Amino acid sequence: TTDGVYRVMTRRLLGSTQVGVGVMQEGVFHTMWHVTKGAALRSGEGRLDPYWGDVKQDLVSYCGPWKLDAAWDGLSEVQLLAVPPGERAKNIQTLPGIFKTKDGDIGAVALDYPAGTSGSPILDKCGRVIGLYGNGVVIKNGSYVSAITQGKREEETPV
Amino acid sequence: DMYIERAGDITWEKDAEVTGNSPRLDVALDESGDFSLV
Ligand SMILES: N=C(N)N[C@@H]1CCCCNC(=O)[C@H](CCCCN)NC(=O)[C@H](CCCCN)NC(=O)Cc2cccc(c2)CNC(=O)CNC1=O
Repeated sequence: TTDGVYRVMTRRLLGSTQVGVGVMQEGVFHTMWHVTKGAALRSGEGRLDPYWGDVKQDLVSYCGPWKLDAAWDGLSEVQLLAVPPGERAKNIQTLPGIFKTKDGDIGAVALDYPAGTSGSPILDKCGRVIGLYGNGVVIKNGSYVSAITQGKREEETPV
Repeated sequence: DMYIERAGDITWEKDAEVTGNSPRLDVALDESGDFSLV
């Protein structure tokens, strides 16, 4: 569970398929729910068990609670650290648009990558992860816009 | 067998390629995590 960005792979009898991406931080793995469907993960010879998740947010964390707490500041450019299937990690910079919802605005990036790029981190200029890529909409011309999806880092749970 | 493989460090790239517009879209989020255009 060393810090960094990881591909999420599935293997049956033949080869492997990249189904998504996630972020290891503070010993917790963070990805989008639709990548793993909230099931357990293998890391080397070790098993990562789901710990927290929320299908409406389309998020899940493994080994501990959600750790990523940075937020888009609402006006600065951001970078998608895209990790596409079969391709090296690459940074793409963009100025987010907005998903306007009855409950508030969500930053959103008009960047279109393969489905298995889901869970790639979106970064601020300090390199902090301000959300994960891959829950979005298809607009009229067929292109894609992803929410900047971020979870809540809860305060330490009592004892 | 669903497993993870490290793919790199998380860093901001100086002088990165820029692209994409900044669409403003009315959307709804349902209890299953689906965004839809209104
Ligand atoms: N230019 C496109 N269409 N680009 C995407 C980028 C995915 C980026 C990663 N994210 C996803 O894989 C998610 C998974 C589902 C999450 C649901 N909570 N998906 C989406 O957020 C959208 C949602 C639509 C709104 C739901 N109310 N689903 C799709 O885009 C499905 C779709 C639609 C038309 C055509 C295609 C796919 C064919 N395109 C591909 O095969 C590769 N490209 C993509 O699929």
